[PDB]
Amino acid sequence: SKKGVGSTKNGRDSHAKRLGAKKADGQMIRTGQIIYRQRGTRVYPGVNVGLGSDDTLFALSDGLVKYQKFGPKQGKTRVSVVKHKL
Amino acid sequence: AVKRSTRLGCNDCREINYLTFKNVKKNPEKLALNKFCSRCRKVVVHKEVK
Amino acid sequence: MKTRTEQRRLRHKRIVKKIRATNHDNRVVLMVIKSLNHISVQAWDFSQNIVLASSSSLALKLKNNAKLVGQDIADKLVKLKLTNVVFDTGGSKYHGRIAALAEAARERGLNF
Amino acid sequence: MLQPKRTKYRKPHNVSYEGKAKGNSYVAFGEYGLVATKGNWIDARAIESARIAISKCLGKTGKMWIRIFPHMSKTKKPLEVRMGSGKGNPEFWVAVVKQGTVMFEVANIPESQMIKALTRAGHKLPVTWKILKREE
Amino acid sequence: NLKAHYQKTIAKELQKSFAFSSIMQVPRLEKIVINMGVGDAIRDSKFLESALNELHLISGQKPVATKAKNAISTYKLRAGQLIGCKVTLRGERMWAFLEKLIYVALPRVRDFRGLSLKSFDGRGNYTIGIKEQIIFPEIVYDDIKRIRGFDVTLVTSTNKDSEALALLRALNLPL
Amino acid sequence: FHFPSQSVSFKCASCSNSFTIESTLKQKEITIDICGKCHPFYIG
RNA sequence: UGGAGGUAAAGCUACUGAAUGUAUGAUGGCGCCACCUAGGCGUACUGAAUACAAUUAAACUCUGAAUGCCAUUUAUUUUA
RNA sequence: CGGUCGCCUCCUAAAAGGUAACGGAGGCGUACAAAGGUACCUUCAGUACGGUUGGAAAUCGUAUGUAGAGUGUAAUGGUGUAAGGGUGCUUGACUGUGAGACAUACAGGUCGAACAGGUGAGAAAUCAGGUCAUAGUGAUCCGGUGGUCCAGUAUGGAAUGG
RNA sequence: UUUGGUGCCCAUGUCGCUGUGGAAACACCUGGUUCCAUUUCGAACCCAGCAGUUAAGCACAGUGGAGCCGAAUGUAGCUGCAGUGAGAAUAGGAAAGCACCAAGC
RNA sequence: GGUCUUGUAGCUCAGUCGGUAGAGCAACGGUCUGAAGAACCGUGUGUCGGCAGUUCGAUUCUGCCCGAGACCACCA
Ligand SMILES: [Mg+2]
Ligand SMILES: [Mg+2]
Ligand SMILES: [Mg+2]
Ligand SMILES: [Mg+2]
Ligand SMILES: [Mg+2]
Ligand SMILES: [Mg+2]
Ligand SMILES: [Mg+2]
Ligand SMILES: [Zn+2]
Repeated sequence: SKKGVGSTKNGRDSHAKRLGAKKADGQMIRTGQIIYRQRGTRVYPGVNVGLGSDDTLFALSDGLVKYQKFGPKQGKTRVSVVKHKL
Repeated sequence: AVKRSTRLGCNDCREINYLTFKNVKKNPEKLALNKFCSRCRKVVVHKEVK
Repeated sequence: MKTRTEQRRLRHKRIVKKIRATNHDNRVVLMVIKSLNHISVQAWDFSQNIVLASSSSLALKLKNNAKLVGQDIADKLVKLKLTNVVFDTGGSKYHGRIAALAEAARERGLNF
Repeated sequence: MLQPKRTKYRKPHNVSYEGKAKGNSYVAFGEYGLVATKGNWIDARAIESARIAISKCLGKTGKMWIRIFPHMSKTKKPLEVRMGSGKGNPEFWVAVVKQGTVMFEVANIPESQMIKALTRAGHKLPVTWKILKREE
Repeated sequence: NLKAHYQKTIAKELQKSFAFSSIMQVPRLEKIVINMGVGDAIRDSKFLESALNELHLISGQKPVATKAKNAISTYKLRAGQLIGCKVTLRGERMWAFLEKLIYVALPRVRDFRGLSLKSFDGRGNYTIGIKEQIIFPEIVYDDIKRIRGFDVTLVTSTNKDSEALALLRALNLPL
Repeated sequence: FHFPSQSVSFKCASCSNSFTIESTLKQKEITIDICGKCHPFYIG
């Protein structure tokens, strides 16, 4: 004997934007390529790297990429591009 | 939807170059801006155009 | 709340953060510092964390109005063939003694 | 009946109970406690039954301490219904018990009285209990 | 002016009174602030204009109108609707106002028997509750629609209250 | 840039003294009834 | 070899909720007087906040792996 | 039958990304001539004490207070010298572009160095191609309007199109 | 080496408590007449001056009171039953450190 | 068993998406009257079903619970 059901009311969700880490350490990158995609500055910009309107990190010059910690209790993070020894 | 948009127009060449947004209900004063007008090739005072 | 000098230190921290964040080039900064007695200046070069040249009212001068600290440091910088700097108001305001110093520096070939 | 007064969410997920007794591992207040030897979900009704049993067989001489508490809720789809179409309503609270947690403990009364009271209480709980004395 | 007598006698006599051996370890009075708290202007009692007028007349220091730092649902005050009034005065105006008050206004009060029993905050500061505006000579019979008082403060250059008592007593303040 | 207050003088009615530092000088050399050194707290 | 990460776990005076015992207990329930309007005594009890000891959590985190992932070097192999 | 049909936030999602259910929880179809750009100046909420109106809680003053405050807005992340608060000037809430990347079946979506023109703030450095970030959206087809260094069925026009 | 200034770091860099000193400097400090400034005001900013100052800031010594840091051992999780290695607690550490410039040394 | 609707003064019914509770009679007082009705004058009462949120003060805007009311439910 079937009965009455319904009113789930909770069947919605949004598309998952692929924020994360697009470039790990030791990678060759050319200016314009984006290192880190995030929402809010979970990773601060170091030297020779830029911060877009969407808070997308992107390099300003060609070289290796380095991550590094800082902050009150070693919790904050900078990502920076180190030049070649040219 | 709500038709909150509006168009800006030059007062020398009378083109409708720009488009912007404006809430008529709160500020009814017609916009008086001065942006770069391509045809005039300088900065020209723009007024709202219906 | 502060001691009339802690605010100056905080302001200088603000401004040095600004230059260290905005200076794409390696232009040597020109940090002027203001004391109630007199004034002194050093040329700090970043990306190296050293001082290239410095000057002060302690070059046998009295209290300050004595813009010679502009000309002498300009001489040192032009000898080091830099002659293009970003100015820094320390924690003070660009006015009075600081303005006179900056004009003296600019008039003798500095690029700012 | 032990029960949280109010909560944030009404339909939480089930909480596993197969571990080695994170927290509540050792006796802390009395000289004799009850320790489980097989983790299982024990609801508030069994808790109240054990509590009233210990209270009735204790007397006006000592104290009894309860350690666990039914924080987690639990759902039960009503009778005679196909599955799907949402999640069932909450019916009964339940205290998660991992194997090796002191949960009941009494004091200030003869030793054989702790033994008999804890054995009386242990037969109401599904878990296989075990008597434990407080360390020195 | 009061400063005349102040660094004529009071500074050095307090210096010798307490074991300081430092001329300016003596307390110095830093500032007085003025407040009246015009709450009857929920939206319009008088637009506060008249009260601003007497607070301007009492001292050339231009009164400043304060903004509501929060919002209260009990009243018709919600994040703004500027209320109150503050006047901070220092320098020679400070001493002028101090003598004018202590030698004209409080003796003109209904019964100025005494004060200063416990009104210290506990960190070398004191506040006087003024009952009415008409108490002061720098005001006419005509005034705001209602008769409001003032809230003044006396902040010292120190925190322990012993020399606060010493300084206030030494300038002939009623206790 | 404000009301031009000046060194307005006072006139004590009982203490036979005067005060003149700065005040609203529209009525310079004004009279005061309750003298400064007349209140019971001040004197008495 | 370097790095990102916040899961397993663990902890809750490290925050948000829930919550155990003890100590001081704001508050209130009760009775109580005297007060017609301010308060006092204990408060079978409800119990703020603090302290000590013990807890719980997919949508709690002061913390926190291994595996996995990304990149790179060496060595080997295949023309994918 | 009932409920749902697109987009955004978290959890399920097993520490890169991705991952379904008529799974658990919420919002959106915006707002702002300033809540933008810029120079300068400034930094919490609560609590304690003091102070007439005025009270538990208005304003004010002094300490304490690592954030429990704020950020137009649901959720998350971030943010105590900021991205929070105020002041002066202002429209870069520009034109023409765009190497290079992100995600991708396609259509579409996002970030963006750098160049030229001409501006605004600032002494200058520098900054400004909307807002702390993520939702605030609709393909063609058809027709309507403005401009038009285009065509005009033999030619000059015009209708009509691009 | 001392002092002053600044930069990089980020509490083992804090918040306190008791003392010591200012030669040069550093600060208070003296006034608003000038540039400039206050939703108001020489408070702050900015001027031009050093009469006094060890008071405070500042620096140097001691202080483990709070906060921060935290071994080794064992244990929880893993990952093919050995390695793997936490968290919590604990001994304990801890009164910042690194550099350049300027005067006296 | 589900999806909606409603709960307001003593009663029966109204209340700009936010700053707001309104009628008639019921109850009280006086007048008329031998007294009672009827009638005339004044009156009086209101915290919006109970618990939770957004809120610039939520009866008003949303959620849960309680109560009742409605068109409907074993294959068809
Ligand atoms: Mg776990
Ligand atoms: Mg904004
Ligand atoms: Mg902005
Ligand atoms: Mg926005
Ligand atoms: Mg033809
Ligand atoms: Mg033709
Ligand atoms: Mg055409
Ligand atoms: Zn034009």
